Amino acid sequence: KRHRKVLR
Amino acid sequence: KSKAELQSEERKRIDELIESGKEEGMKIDLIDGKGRGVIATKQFSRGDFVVEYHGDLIEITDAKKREALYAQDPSTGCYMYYFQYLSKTYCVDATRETNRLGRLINHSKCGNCQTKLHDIDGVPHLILIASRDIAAGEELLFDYGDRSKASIEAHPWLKH
Ligand SMILES: Nc1ncnc2c1ncn2[C@@H]1O[C@H](CSCC[C@H](N)C(=O)O)[C@@H](O)[C@H]1O
Repeated sequence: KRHRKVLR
Repeated sequence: KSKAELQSEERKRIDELIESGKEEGMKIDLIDGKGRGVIATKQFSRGDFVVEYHGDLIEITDAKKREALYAQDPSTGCYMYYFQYLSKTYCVDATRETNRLGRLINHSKCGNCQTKLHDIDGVPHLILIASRDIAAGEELLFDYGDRSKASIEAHPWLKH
């Protein structure tokens, strides 16, 4: 139910 | 100027914006379907520093601890920004409400800002750089980078 932010 | 000179000058400019925490040329607005967003109040040029993604810099043990807690309170949103630095996982946890703007920027895979890792003396910072000229009045947007099926099922706006 939660998303992240991820560096790409 | 040489490449080394221009790079050195850029580094100095960026270090100084990170120090001041100055967040000029932006304001908060409500954007249909997204909640709050951040809009430009001036034109930004390609390559400009926009804002730091500012929050609590933490390592993995604490990040995992906090995730497990946040999942229990659904009024808590999703403000954790993971990255790798020197073979370790770090996270800028911007969950706490502050006056800082980076944490309010919405998602697009075709946005106008690009997140970069900027190291000052071995301390990593996440910064947003304009990926193209940004018009006055337009919403700042960057790619959140979560492509996972579990996330997109629940947050289909991640898909675009
Ligand atoms: N493209 C998009 N479409 C719909 N909602 C979005 C979006 N990008 C970001 N969001 C929303 O913003 C959250 C990330 S925090 C970004 C600031 C937030 N809009 C706020 O008002 O506090 C997401 O979990 C989602 O609720």
